[PDB]
Amino acid sequence: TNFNEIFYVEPQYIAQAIRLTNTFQGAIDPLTLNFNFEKALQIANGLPNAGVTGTINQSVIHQTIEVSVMISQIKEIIRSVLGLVINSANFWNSVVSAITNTFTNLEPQVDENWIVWRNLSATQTSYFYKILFSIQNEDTGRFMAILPIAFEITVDVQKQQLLFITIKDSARYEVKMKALTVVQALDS
Repeated sequence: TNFNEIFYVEPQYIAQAIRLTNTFQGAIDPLTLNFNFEKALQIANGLPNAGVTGTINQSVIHQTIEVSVMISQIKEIIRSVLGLVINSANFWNSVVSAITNTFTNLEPQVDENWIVWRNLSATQTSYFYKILFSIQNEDTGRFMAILPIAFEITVDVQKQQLLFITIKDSARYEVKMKALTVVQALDS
């Protein structure tokens, strides 16, 4: 499992979520453990009864920014990439918690499979961070939505300090985002 998996589905649909999450493991490079956008799109293309409702594959932050402001920006990007309107405050809570844990609370996550440390110099830290949402509720109707998200994050903070960075801190971030939303007809 190379993704931080976040299931927001009814229990009766957990099977489908597991299947689709398993399927997207195939987009992980075996060596770098980066997320491969092209491969994720190939995988999406092969799925039955499915369509892609949004994608992104580009840099989304490249500046000095407060971590909270960055998180808010990425929430709005996720809103766009979803290509579905989910009204649930709790769903959006799940999303924002996951985005927050991409940049903060890194100390407890240091050895988790979903984070990949790369450059760890005196002047810079870079890492990959991967999240996978499965989503099914009233606003997905007859469908489940699957949203794999990978970030490539470079920040001008040395690792030891980054492990304790908070939403109120600022630093110079370079963040590349690769994501797609695929919807598949529910599971009978």
